[PDB]
Amino acid sequence: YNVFPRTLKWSKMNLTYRIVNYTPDMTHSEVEKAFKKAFKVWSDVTPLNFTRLHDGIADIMISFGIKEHGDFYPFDGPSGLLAHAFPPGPNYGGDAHFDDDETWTSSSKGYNLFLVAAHEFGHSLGLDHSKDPGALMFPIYTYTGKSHFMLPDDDVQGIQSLYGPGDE
Ligand SMILES: CCOCCC1(Oc2ccc(Oc3ccc(F)cc3)cc2)C(=O)NC(=O)NC1=O
Ligand SMILES: [Ca+2]
Ligand SMILES: [Zn+2]
Ligand SMILES: [Zn+2]
Repeated sequence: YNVFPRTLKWSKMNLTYRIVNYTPDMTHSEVEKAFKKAFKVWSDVTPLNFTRLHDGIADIMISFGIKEHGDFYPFDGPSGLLAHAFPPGPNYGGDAHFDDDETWTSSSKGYNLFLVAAHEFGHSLGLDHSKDPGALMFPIYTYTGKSHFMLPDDDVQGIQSLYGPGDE
């Protein structure tokens, strides 16, 4: 029919994700904790829930790659592009890739996977870039460290504009 359909958000509250493969730089459990905790950033302030699948099709498919890696948005080696994620949808919708030419950590050396993933998952949920330099959806990496991390209020207001508040 006449104009193109669109999808700025997910129709459902309960999302699945799958970790298709793993960076060399962190243990499986490290990576697992990072992604679990990146998702809890968003689920904490919305009705959204996130579950892990070990195999098959999930809403959010997460993998690690270098250079041309299967979607024609190539990566660029260390620095520059760090990761990307597709907005909500069927097929590639919500899918997150991380540049394995980067050095990813659970600390302050290299790129802290959790921070960069909590940013990619906003994209995965339909958030674009913020112009608030303090905001997590601000396209500049700033390091924070797990126990000091609070979702700033611009990413709160952003995501709750799409999905409303969570419990509380
Ligand atoms: C539309 C794509 O623009 C390309 C730039 C890009 O790089 C980053 C990706 C995630 C980042 O994560 C953050 C963002 C804000 C923080 F405070 C801490 C970490 C920071 C940079 C990226 O590589 N991939 C992204 O999805 N967004 C980014 O901003
Ligand atoms: Ca890169
Ligand atoms: Zn990709
Ligand atoms: Zn971004």
